[PDB]
Amino acid sequence: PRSLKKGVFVDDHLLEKVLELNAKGEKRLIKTWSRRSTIVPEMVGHTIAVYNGKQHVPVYITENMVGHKLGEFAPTRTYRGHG
Amino acid sequence: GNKIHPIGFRLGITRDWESRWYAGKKQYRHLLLEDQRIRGLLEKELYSAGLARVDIERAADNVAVTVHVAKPGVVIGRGGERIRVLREELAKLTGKNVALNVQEVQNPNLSAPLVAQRVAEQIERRFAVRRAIKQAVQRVMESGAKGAKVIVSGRIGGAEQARTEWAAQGRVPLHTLRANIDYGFALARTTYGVLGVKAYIFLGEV
Amino acid sequence: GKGDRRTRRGKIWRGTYGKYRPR
Amino acid sequence: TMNITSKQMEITPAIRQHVADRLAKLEKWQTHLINPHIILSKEPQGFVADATINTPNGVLVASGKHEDMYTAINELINKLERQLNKLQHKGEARRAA
Amino acid sequence: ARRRRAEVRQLQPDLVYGDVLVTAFINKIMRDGKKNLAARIFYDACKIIQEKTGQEPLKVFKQAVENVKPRMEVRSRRVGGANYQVPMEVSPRRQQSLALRWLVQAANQRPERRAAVRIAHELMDAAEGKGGAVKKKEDVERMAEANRAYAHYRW
Amino acid sequence: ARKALIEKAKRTPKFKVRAYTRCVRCGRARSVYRFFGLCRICLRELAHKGQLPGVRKASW
RNA sequence: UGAAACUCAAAGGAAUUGACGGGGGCCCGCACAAGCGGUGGAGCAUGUGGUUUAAUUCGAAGCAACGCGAAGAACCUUACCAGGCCUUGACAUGCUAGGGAACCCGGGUGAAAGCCUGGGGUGCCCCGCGAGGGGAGCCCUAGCACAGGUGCUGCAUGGCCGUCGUCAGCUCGUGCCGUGAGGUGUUGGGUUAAGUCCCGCAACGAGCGCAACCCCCGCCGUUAGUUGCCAGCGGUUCGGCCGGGCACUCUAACGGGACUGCCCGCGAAAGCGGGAGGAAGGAGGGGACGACGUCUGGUCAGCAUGGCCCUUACGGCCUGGGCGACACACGUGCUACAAUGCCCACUACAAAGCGAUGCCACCCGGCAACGGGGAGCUAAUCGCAAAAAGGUGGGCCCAGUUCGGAUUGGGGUCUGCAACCCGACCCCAUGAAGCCGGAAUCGCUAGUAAUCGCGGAUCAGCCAUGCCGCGGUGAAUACG
Ligand SMILES: [Mg+2]
Ligand SMILES: [Mg+2]
Ligand SMILES: [Mg+2]
Ligand SMILES: [Mg+2]
Ligand SMILES: [Mg+2]
Ligand SMILES: [Mg+2]
Ligand SMILES: [Mg+2]
Ligand SMILES: [Mg+2]
Ligand SMILES: [Mg+2]
Ligand SMILES: [Mg+2]
Ligand SMILES: [Mg+2]
Ligand SMILES: [Mg+2]
Ligand SMILES: [Mg+2]
Ligand SMILES: [Mg+2]
Ligand SMILES: [Mg+2]
Ligand SMILES: [Mg+2]
Ligand SMILES: [Mg+2]
Ligand SMILES: [Mg+2]
Ligand SMILES: [Mg+2]
Ligand SMILES: [Mg+2]
Ligand SMILES: [Mg+2]
Ligand SMILES: [Mg+2]
Ligand SMILES: [Mg+2]
Ligand SMILES: [Mg+2]
Ligand SMILES: [Mg+2]
Ligand SMILES: [Mg+2]
Ligand SMILES: [Mg+2]
Ligand SMILES: [Mg+2]
Ligand SMILES: [Mg+2]
Ligand SMILES: [Mg+2]
Ligand SMILES: [Mg+2]
Ligand SMILES: [Mg+2]
Ligand SMILES: [Mg+2]
Ligand SMILES: [Mg+2]
Ligand SMILES: [Mg+2]
Ligand SMILES: [Mg+2]
Ligand SMILES: [Mg+2]
Ligand SMILES: [Mg+2]
Ligand SMILES: [Mg+2]
Ligand SMILES: [Mg+2]
Ligand SMILES: [Mg+2]
Ligand SMILES: [Mg+2]
Ligand SMILES: [Mg+2]
Ligand SMILES: [Mg+2]
Ligand SMILES: [Mg+2]
Ligand SMILES: [Mg+2]
Ligand SMILES: [Mg+2]
Ligand SMILES: [Mg+2]
Ligand SMILES: [Mg+2]
Ligand SMILES: [Mg+2]
Ligand SMILES: [Mg+2]
Ligand SMILES: [Mg+2]
Ligand SMILES: [Mg+2]
Ligand SMILES: [Mg+2]
Ligand SMILES: [Mg+2]
Ligand SMILES: [Mg+2]
Ligand SMILES: [Mg+2]
Ligand SMILES: [Mg+2]
Ligand SMILES: [Mg+2]
Ligand SMILES: [Mg+2]
Ligand SMILES: [Mg+2]
Ligand SMILES: [Mg+2]
Ligand SMILES: [Mg+2]
Ligand SMILES: [Mg+2]
Ligand SMILES: [Mg+2]
Ligand SMILES: [Mg+2]
Ligand SMILES: [Mg+2]
Ligand SMILES: [Mg+2]
Ligand SMILES: [Mg+2]
Ligand SMILES: [Mg+2]
Ligand SMILES: [Mg+2]
Ligand SMILES: [Mg+2]
Ligand SMILES: [Mg+2]
Ligand SMILES: [Zn+2]
Repeated sequence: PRSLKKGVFVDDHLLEKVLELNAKGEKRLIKTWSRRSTIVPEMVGHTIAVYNGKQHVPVYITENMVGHKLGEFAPTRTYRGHG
Repeated sequence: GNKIHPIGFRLGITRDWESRWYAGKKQYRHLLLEDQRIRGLLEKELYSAGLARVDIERAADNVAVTVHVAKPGVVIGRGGERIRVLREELAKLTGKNVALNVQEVQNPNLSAPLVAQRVAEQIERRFAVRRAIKQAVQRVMESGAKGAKVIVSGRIGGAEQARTEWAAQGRVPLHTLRANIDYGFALARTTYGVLGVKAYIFLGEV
Repeated sequence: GKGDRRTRRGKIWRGTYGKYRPR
Repeated sequence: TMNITSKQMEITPAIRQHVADRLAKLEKWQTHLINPHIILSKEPQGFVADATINTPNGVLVASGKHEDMYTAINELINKLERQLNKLQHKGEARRAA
Repeated sequence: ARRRRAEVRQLQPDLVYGDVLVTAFINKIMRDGKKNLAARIFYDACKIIQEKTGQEPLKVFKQAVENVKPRMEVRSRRVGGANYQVPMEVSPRRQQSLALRWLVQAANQRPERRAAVRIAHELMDAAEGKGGAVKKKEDVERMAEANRAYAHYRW
Repeated sequence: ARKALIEKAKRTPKFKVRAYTRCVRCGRARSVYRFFGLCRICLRELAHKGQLPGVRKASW
């Protein structure tokens, strides 16, 4: 994974909106294309809509899913099985 | 689909490179690009003159372009009119000291690229391709060549079924390294499509 | 052999280094 | 098992199954059909059905051609049978002397 | 091949006994072109057979070879509508190759855990006339005699 | 999608990763030699002509 | 004895050139045989068929498609999908009219693109002490032509390639034979790797192929002597380091050398068999080189190109997704199933290459990946660099193991704007299948196979176990 010497990566344009909502009190839905952004402690309790290439998937962030990436919760392939 | 290019096969044996210089790893590409652009411009402008070979030389910030041609006059102009016009068009592109020479092609009918272009011109003029090819070869042999072979491929005469027509005389030993064979290619654009023209002239073996 | 990273031979085949093949 | 390729064409599972029932005629000869491979294709003239099959006594290679994709397949089968029957019986010819 | 009868490679005599036959055996032991390994195994074996039975290893080895040489073999030939196992005499070149081949193969079917040891012991049994190597030879011969009736089909 | 692409490859990008070599002659994105700026096909085409200095058919 | 209806555009004779034959003769090729190692089974990597999908772009199709185009898909690439946008347009040549040109720097909105906008000084030749007046240097704005299309057709094509096949062949001129297709030559006897050469012959020549001319390797010489070498004499910090020298090794340019030339033998000859000399012998080994043509072979997606089709979109920009999906099926490979083996520790011996936001000595932090210091090298100087098998010692003791290293958990490193999908590497733990593989099937005839490692192109990084090279060690067998 990403070097610890470097940052904990959030796209700033995603993060900024989080803190904005935190101040005034949360929350509206946040449509983002930032799959690469880490879920960050400030984001918990929000519901962020993560674009998977097609649809924006509503993801309610929790205490368990902090360390992860946003993409991990909006799967990019439809697979219901074979035959 | 087989035969090796008869010139590349003879580089540094019977035939010499057209861009003669040295350049290091950091530079080679950029010189080469400029070299080709020089050929790009000149190939368009000097076509009517009878362009056969375009030699290029380089030292340091200065370059010498030697143009071989059947009609030296069409290059030079009236007392140097076009010849001067060239250096300016040239060193604008080059951006450096671009020496432009001209030199005679003693026998255009022994110059393979010339023979090739002539036949290509003839078949864009809707001439009889087979009659043409026999003629071309007849010209080249009369001019003294030890052998000749000329080939035209495509929708010949406009036919829907592509075909290849060739004719040859004397010797054309494409397998012999020490045999000097000038080679040339010419593209003939017609209303029904592209024809390819190949000319082989066997000047002699070394 | 050559497929095991935790061995000298494996690190050679793979062209890397580490505890099991130091430089 | 058996592979079918539809070159620059779309076909259905139905059509694929049809081919399998058609190749099935070769089972007559009670010999192993090893990796049979059918290639369906469209020329301007009609369809083309190609096949390469190996058996303990040789390979079968045949091409069938016809405006009707099914006939093209049927002629492919006909050519394959004739080959398989030769492969299976040519050895018997010279039992004497 | 089709044009001419190929040339038998003349081997270089081995460093320790000066023997082309030993060299040949070494190569047959040799896996993956590790001839140093191959050389040791034989020479180690040569040491072992001396310890177990004090004689000349070279004498043992050579005796073991002469014991595994098939003098007669069967080679198939499909005559008419049947494949007959035709009895044939083995050329001395081929006798050698088969002998050295079976020696190593039978050696490496043995249960003891080190190659030098297996190579040692098999050479000891084959010298005395026992072991899977000689069993191969005996069998090949028996097949040939068994089909003596087809010895007129010989080419 | 071609000429737009031989163009977009020229302009410097938003991030230096997105840069990639195209064949300066034919616009090919694949098998582009750094040393010449050319693809494997053009590399062969010019070399056979003798318009690559020092380059020759290699035989050993 | 002997019709017709109906139906077909032929049915036929002979001969010609092919092709074919479970017809014949004679030959050749790792074609079989003789061998040695694999594939098909396992796990995994990779391409493909399918199936799935919003999309899983596209081509390649028996041999000759399938680690092929792809010599580097996270974004880019990218041609597909979804969504957000642009309209002479990312790009060419124009002609016209407004702005100021030209170039840089920020602000807002936005995922970004884009839309919005606030900055700031244009040379010229010019009336210029003066407002003011351009021209075209280049941009901007509105037009109209036009651009642009990896949209279709490789069955309209050029180019280049694959294949039969490095096979020994394919023909022409004139003469002769035949009403004619066409034959002859080119067949025949001998010979060769070869339509190679010899002899004969209604044929006599010629051409394209064969061979040779070119490259590498093997012996030797000449010319050169550093950044390469060190035989001998001096120093020798204890290292060709210093003096010195270029002998030797080498390096790299030019030559010599092998021609069946020489003897024995058989030959009508061409040649074949054997011998010597020689580093090399009968093409010395390998390479480059591929006839007329075939496969209506391959490629309109490398490029070009006829024609058809798209034009606020079948063009163009961006963000994200996909090309990496997974009931299955096949092709190519990697690693294996172990003792001729595995593991540790110490110790030897290469070649060809590559390297200035590059290769990195050496130092220090870290078990490590790596990080921070830092010298050298436009590199026969310095660096990648250690080659590995091997050698010497020690452990393992026949067990699904100290074989095997898949799968998964956890912790880190580095590249990169960014490693969720979807990177490589390190470390801890986990420790699968697999006990040598059915029908079937591949490679190789000698420095070959097998086995061992090293480099390079592409390349930020890498999914390379691929490809192209390089040397180390080094077989088995060929009756036919
Ligand atoms: Mg292990
Ligand atoms: Mg199938
Ligand atoms: Mg498809
Ligand atoms: Mg289908
Ligand atoms: Mg076919
Ligand atoms: Mg039937
Ligand atoms: Mg039949
Ligand atoms: Mg054996
Ligand atoms: Mg046995
Ligand atoms: Mg007994
Ligand atoms: Mg598009
Ligand atoms: Mg294009
Ligand atoms: Mg890139
Ligand atoms: Mg590129
Ligand atoms: Mg009638
Ligand atoms: Mg007849
Ligand atoms: Mg026959
Ligand atoms: Mg073979
Ligand atoms: Mg075999
Ligand atoms: Mg076998
Ligand atoms: Mg293997
Ligand atoms: Mg297997
Ligand atoms: Mg397998
Ligand atoms: Mg595909
Ligand atoms: Mg598909
Ligand atoms: Mg496809
Ligand atoms: Mg296409
Ligand atoms: Mg790749
Ligand atoms: Mg993409
Ligand atoms: Mg994109
Ligand atoms: Mg074609
Ligand atoms: Mg073509
Ligand atoms: Mg096609
Ligand atoms: Mg007659
Ligand atoms: Mg007549
Ligand atoms: Mg004739
Ligand atoms: Mg004639
Ligand atoms: Mg002929
Ligand atoms: Mg003939
Ligand atoms: Mg003859
Ligand atoms: Mg030959
Ligand atoms: Mg000849
Ligand atoms: Mg004759
Ligand atoms: Mg050398
Ligand atoms: Mg000297
Ligand atoms: Mg001879
Ligand atoms: Mg040749
Ligand atoms: Mg086709
Ligand atoms: Mg195109
Ligand atoms: Mg087109
Ligand atoms: Mg028209
Ligand atoms: Mg994108
Ligand atoms: Mg992607
Ligand atoms: Mg793919
Ligand atoms: Mg299936
Ligand atoms: Mg399977
Ligand atoms: Mg692999
Ligand atoms: Mg496999
Ligand atoms: Mg066991
Ligand atoms: Mg276990
Ligand atoms: Mg088990
Ligand atoms: Mg274990
Ligand atoms: Mg993990
Ligand atoms: Mg990734
Ligand atoms: Mg096996
Ligand atoms: Mg094994
Ligand atoms: Mg079998
Ligand atoms: Mg061979
Ligand atoms: Mg091994
Ligand atoms: Mg490597
Ligand atoms: Mg590199
Ligand atoms: Mg790389
Ligand atoms: Mg992976
Ligand atoms: Zn190109």
